[PDB]
Amino acid sequence: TSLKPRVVDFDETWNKLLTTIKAVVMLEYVERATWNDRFSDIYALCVAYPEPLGERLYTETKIFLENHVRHLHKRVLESEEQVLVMYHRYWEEYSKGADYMDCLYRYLNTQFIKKNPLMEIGELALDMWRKLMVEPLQAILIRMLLREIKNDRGGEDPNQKVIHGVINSFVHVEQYKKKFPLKFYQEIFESPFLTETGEYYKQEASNLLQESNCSQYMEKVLGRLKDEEIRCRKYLHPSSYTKVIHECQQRMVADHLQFLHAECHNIIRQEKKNDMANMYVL
Amino acid sequence: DVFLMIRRHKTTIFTDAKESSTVFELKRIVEGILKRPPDEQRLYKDDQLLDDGKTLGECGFTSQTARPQAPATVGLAFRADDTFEALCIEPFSSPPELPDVMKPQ
Amino acid sequence: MYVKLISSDGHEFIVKREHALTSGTIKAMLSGPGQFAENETNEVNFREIPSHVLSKVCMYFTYKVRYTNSSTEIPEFPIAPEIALELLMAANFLDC
Amino acid sequence: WIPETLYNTAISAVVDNYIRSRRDIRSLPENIQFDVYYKLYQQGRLCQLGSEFCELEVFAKVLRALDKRHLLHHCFQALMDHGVKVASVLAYSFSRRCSYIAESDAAVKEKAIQVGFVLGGFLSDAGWYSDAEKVFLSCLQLCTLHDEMLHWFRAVECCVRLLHVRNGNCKYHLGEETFKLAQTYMDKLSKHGQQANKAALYGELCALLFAKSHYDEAYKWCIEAMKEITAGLPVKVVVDVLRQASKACVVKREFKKAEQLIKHAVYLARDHFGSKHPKYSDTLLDYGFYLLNVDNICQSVAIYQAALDIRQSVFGGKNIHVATAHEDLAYSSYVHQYSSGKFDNALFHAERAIGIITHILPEDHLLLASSKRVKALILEEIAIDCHNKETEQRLLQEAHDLHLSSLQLAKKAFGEFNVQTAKHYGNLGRLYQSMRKFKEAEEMHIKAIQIKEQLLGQEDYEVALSVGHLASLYNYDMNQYENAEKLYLRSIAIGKKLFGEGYSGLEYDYRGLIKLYNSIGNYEKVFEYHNVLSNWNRLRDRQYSVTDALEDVSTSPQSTEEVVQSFLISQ
Amino acid sequence: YSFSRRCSYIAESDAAVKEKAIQVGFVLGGFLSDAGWYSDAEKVFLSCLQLCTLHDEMLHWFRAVECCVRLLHVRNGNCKYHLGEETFKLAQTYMDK
Amino acid sequence: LTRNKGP
Repeated sequence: TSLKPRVVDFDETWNKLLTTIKAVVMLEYVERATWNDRFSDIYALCVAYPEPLGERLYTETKIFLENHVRHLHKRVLESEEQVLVMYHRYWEEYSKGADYMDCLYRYLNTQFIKKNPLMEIGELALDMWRKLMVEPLQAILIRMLLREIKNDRGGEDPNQKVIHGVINSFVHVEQYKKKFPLKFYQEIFESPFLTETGEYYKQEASNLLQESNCSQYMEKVLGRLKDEEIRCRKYLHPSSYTKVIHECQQRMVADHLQFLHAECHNIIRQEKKNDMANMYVL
Repeated sequence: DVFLMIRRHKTTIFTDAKESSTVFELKRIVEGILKRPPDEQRLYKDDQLLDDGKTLGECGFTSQTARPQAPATVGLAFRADDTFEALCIEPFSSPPELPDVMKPQ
Repeated sequence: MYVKLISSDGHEFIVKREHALTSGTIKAMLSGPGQFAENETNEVNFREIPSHVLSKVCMYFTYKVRYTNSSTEIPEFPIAPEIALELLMAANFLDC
Repeated sequence: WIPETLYNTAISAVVDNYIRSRRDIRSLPENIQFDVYYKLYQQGRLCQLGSEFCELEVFAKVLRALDKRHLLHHCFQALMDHGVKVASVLAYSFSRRCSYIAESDAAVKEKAIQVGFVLGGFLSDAGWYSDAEKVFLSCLQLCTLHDEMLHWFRAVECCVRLLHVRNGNCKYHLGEETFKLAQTYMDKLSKHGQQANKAALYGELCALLFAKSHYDEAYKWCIEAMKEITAGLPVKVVVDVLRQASKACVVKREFKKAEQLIKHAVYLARDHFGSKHPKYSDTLLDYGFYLLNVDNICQSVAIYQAALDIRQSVFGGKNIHVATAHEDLAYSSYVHQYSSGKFDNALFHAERAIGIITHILPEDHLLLASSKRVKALILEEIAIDCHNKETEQRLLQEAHDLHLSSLQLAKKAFGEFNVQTAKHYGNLGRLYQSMRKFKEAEEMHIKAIQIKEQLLGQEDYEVALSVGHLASLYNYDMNQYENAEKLYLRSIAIGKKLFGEGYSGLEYDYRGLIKLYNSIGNYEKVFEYHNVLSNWNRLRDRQYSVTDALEDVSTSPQSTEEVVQSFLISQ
Repeated sequence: YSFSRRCSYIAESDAAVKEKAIQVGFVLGGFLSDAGWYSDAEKVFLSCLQLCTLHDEMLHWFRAVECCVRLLHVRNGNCKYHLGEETFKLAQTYMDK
Repeated sequence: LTRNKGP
């Protein structure tokens, strides 16, 4: 055999590809020699005679992804109350499998997809993980994903790997769109996250002044803001680092500044240098 | 710099070496690749043993006949503790016979 | 640091890994399940690429890696007319 | 110095060892085949490249490389400049193929239609409408022998594409029959409970009726076309319908709607196709048509030239698509620099248009009428600026020959009662005024008014321009001031109604009235017309503010259905 | 281009193929010089000179200087006078040898 | 320059 256009059937070669692509996307073990052989099979399908079976290969690949992410969506619906950890466990496998599948479909990417509405295979899989996994679970996932970060502020220990992976997964789906590479993050999670943090830093922040005076409050202002800084490094994408901190201080300082400036007359005359640096950093 | 194809039976090491470097460094490269002792390695430059003392430049390899485009082949043999072995470099293949178009036929 | 580009005939072509990633396809074949080979040098089976043309592919790897961003004038790759068609399809499949 | 790819090196080697592997190149993958043939083009081997591109089997696999199509359109053009009639041979080969497989199963008949559709679309994109018409006629025959649903869709699509190649080739008599046949196939589709989209067909009919100067019915038919645009249409179809609707709105004196229509068309083409696509060049050409008819003249030259540079890069010389951009830029540069009088770049683009069209089209073809008119207009305006009488009487004689040729073509095709032959009459009237011929210029201008008044209304742009020409003939030449005053007032009123007080054509009417009142009396009118002319100059100082229309369209102005709905709700 | 590419592949061949290539190159370059394609005859004669200055044999200097007396001819007609002096110097070098 | 541009 040679790298020449030959008349090849699609059923046998596509079943041989179907086995290994089922292996890849679930991060199973597939033989390295078989992995190298399937590159030649992809080439043979892409330049087949008398018609290039590249469009058919892309169509059946998208059909396989339809049968795959929908099955994972059903499976993660079965595991109620465990949807977050199951979603992260399936998402890590699907992300690495989609990367390896982009590697396997490199000839289809360069010679058919980027030459002929058509998306690259590793980014078609990510867009499909959007529109069949997280879009059906849009309000469902945020229901308890926003709870765990709320629980962490309430004195709990949510899973660092599970929470960070799911929140970063919205960014990772946006990897291929060069236009708005953070629109999904800032329209599915970040906007619900910003309002929920504001509610937690308006209702609970007002509770600080209920039993504690201003001198105790200023120590507690730095307590929650720096604790928010620590949890920002953990559960948040770095592009959203600055705006959440500005929003959090807006809803518990910029709505209480009239009390701070009125008290600022007392700190000036008494020369309370201990809380002087508190006004300097804010 | 000198570029070589260290061929033994079917393996073909596409390595490079300095023109002033000696055969010992090349055998150490083969140590780093095929994990074999240099004492079990006899290198042939077209049916001619290379002594370990001499350099690549002296025995015939230069930067003009062993360019990166067409590196010069060198043989390799393994001892297996029994009087070494003869050179058994297997030629790659025959390209398809493309006849001269102006040949009378 | 070395990969073993095994051809269809059986001739293993142990070339440096940095040379092999000149071709995008070999880089893809060395990524994922292809990098899981624990036996040091990775074997990259090429059952569609004959040995006489994979040898020229490896020569091109060692040629382009050494002659990259060269300040002086660069010579063309010596390619035989009787191997040119087979090495054209080998260059497409390897994307080098 | 960077090493060349092993792909490019082997492409160089396979080409150089060409004939010993010229039958083995056809066994290569499609992209490799395109790269080999493009390397034959680059080395200058146009003879072997032509010998391979004249074969339908070789060229069909070349047409599969879509992303490199912009190269193919260039390569093809060089072959058609090489003297090798590639398009004619391909069309004849496809017709022979269809005649051979006339009796065969539908699984191989549909394959040749899809090969026929892509080849005919390539030749229509390349501008070989007389050669793309044979391919589409063969496809329509294949759809005509049998009668079923799929063949009916293929026949409808083939009559849509056959209408387009009968419009750019200026065969409108066959175009109306093509539209009737298309309507017959869509009626047969509808009687079987199935509706096919009519946006592309009605857009091509709008182009047909705009070319035949039936502006009212063309406006009605582009309303009918835009009434049936959804999100499922291809971008090219939506762009074509938007362009045709904008042009019909322009000649229907509805400048407001045509603004959003052509701007959204230009944005859609620049988004989906890019800034270096022939379809985007077509959109830029229609946008320049808009900007030239709005009196945004100085901008329009920057859009035709942008359209020409795309059509000159994608397509080489001696092409009808680069010739139409040449003749349109030549007219606009003549219009833009009419007051200045530096018709150096305008004449070069006019002689390039005729120098192409005379080489690829017959002498009795209608595209010469729109090209000879522009060169003759530039020649007439050049000769009245030079002081050599023996050169003026030669350039006006040449312009007389070109106007007579254009008039003959327009009268042969459209008849004596049409807007195109009437603006040819008006151009002849201007030329006869320049020729110091008085009564003949008067007769030509009266005939132009008579034909351009009934077929365009009493207050149209073109009829106002011809009234201004007749007023200048009566005023500056014939001394018939009693009628010239009324004609000047009519032209000023119509130009004020359609364009406003910033119309650039009002200066030649204001100065005419100033001269007339200077040599008849009522100097109180002269002083106030000097005041009005000064006010007009001050207003044109602000209306002359040059921008970039490619920035006037900006990025993401509206939505696709938003522009269509806004156009539709305003009748 | 075809001559240069097909002629750079036999740099290491035997003397018979090399001298056949030099003869073919002289004929072709002399044709292109007589036809007036001096830019396209310089490449042919440059490849000929390249294959003449490879082996250290007696007749190779004769063929090399015969290449250089034609490079200097096709460079004067191509108005490449700045390469002409160096071509003369290189030809004089092989005449010295 | 006595009249306007040609149609």
